[PDB]
Amino acid sequence: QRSVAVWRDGAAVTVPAHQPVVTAFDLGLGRGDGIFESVAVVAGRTPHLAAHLTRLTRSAALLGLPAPGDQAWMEMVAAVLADWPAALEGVCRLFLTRGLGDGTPPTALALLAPVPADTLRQRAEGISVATLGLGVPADFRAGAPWLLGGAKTLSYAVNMAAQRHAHDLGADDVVFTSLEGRLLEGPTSTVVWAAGGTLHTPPVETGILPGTTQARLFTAAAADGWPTSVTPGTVDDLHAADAVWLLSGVRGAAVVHTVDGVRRGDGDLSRRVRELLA
Amino acid sequence: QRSVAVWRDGAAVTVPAHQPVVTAFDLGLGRGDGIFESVAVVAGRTPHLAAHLTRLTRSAALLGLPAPGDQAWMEMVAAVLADWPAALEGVCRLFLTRGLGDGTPPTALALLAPVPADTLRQRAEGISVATLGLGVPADFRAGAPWLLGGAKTLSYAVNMAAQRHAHDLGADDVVFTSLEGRLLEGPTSTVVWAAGGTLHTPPVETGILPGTTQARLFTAAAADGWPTSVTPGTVDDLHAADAVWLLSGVRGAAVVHTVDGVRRGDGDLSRRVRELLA
Ligand SMILES: Cc1ncc(COP(=O)(O)O)c(CN)c1O
Ligand SMILES: Cc1ncc(COP(=O)(O)O)c(CN)c1O
Ligand code: NA
Ligand code: NA
Ligand code: NA
Ligand code: NA
Repeated sequence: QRSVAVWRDGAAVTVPAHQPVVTAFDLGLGRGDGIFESVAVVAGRTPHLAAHLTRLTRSAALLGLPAPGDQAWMEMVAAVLADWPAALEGVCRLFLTRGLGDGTPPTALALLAPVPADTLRQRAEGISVATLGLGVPADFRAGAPWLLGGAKTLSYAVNMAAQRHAHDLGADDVVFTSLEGRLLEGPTSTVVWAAGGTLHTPPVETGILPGTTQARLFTAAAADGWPTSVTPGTVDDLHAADAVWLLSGVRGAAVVHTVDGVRRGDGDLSRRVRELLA
Repeated sequence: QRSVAVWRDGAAVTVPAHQPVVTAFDLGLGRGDGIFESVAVVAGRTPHLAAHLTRLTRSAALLGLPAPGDQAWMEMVAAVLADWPAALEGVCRLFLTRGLGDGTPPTALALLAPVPADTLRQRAEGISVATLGLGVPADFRAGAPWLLGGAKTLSYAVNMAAQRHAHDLGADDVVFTSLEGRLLEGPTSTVVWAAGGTLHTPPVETGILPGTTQARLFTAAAADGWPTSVTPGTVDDLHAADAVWLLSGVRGAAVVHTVDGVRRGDGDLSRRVRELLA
């Protein structure tokens, strides 16, 4: 079902999943002032844990958050995995909040639940997306560190609101665009498209999250002799592409069959992408 | 010290302030997916509670959050006020989160703590501000409801990050600006300035929060024969003004004596503003 472990006096303490763990005054709750990582649990193991802990360190640095370090997080992951069924794919989230303030200790915990059946169905059968503007110029966040570009924060209200807006239009998910129409990323995923025999993704300098699933695909692609590129694409690139995916550590590769109500095929390229991500 | 009440089976239940109240899976914590209000407690009373509950309803509507209604919130405010010292000014926050998801009940609670001594000192002695761009055009959010303009959400990571960036420059607080340099609002406050015998504030259509302290000042000003205006001002207006304040329900009227390192007087206008807010 569900498993939680909290960082308590330099140790991981298992607590029941329904038991409250955060007080009213925690800044992760009241201000969305914290960071997180979402780690896949597959056959009772965390195949990409280290990639996620490296990015956790970077997120914590951007928010000036003291981080308990890799050892602590592996102890918390171990605690929630203890009784986890290998046959049940899980999502293990790591939360690090400012706690009661800068000066008091940050709050660390791990929470593990099943990947929902609808998320597995999106991986199997793919998705529709709506393009929604963020209204920020593509070049703006590189000059505005207070906007927390490239950090994976607890402040995802907009990310969730964009998804519900999409759902209201009849789409599964979103691709965000800059003011000038440049592709950014999904609310919870990285955009990749195939065009001219090359795998493409938008540049990180635009203030998006550097996706671990997209990075591992590109590394694997390179080795398999599939050319890759960082490309400042637009919605035009998505319509024109041979294939479009949203990639994330939990959902995986979700082929985008529909962009703003415009149906699209994948050129039977999804299979090699899935093989490379395996 | 601190007081908390949680909405439990249609009643306000007092819990100790140090006691955890939110589980790991609460979307207010993991996604910053909720709304809040901050209510002043002055001589053991909530002088502007109704103004805050009206805006709570509007915030909840924008996020598609079922809200427990005014009666419930007054019961929760009553529960935390019960043993509160009248001599100690407080901040009573009301949190409404999506809870475990849309379909399961939203999480409601009230949390009361003292207004910190440094916040009272800012009210007494005023503040320095840094202007920081949001990089969104002034007209953009009115067309992009997924950006949650005009909603007061738990997703304030950027709001807090801007303040720490200001603190690093040697400023107390921030005024956000649009892409074209239009004044928006503070991370936690409303900008007002005095110019040509008129009290000015930026337009709400820019996607800012409609401030209850600024609204009550303007109503009072009107009655006292101080002209008021909604004005699409820029940073130039702040430098040029006779006086600049940041207004909020907790800090109150904080005279801004410094804008981007440029010291400024208030034309001895603060006293009439404070009298009108009394
Ligand atoms: C905003 C955002 N962008 C991209 C991603 C994809 O990253 P990953 O492939 O590491 O899961 C995520 C999920 N962490 C995300 O939340
Ligand atoms: C973003 C923002 N803007 C403005 C304000 C000022 O509103 P109020 O005067 O109602 O406290 C607040 C404080 N609620 C705020 O958080
Ligand atoms: Na997903
Ligand atoms: Na796959
Ligand atoms: Na304040
Ligand atoms: Na005053």
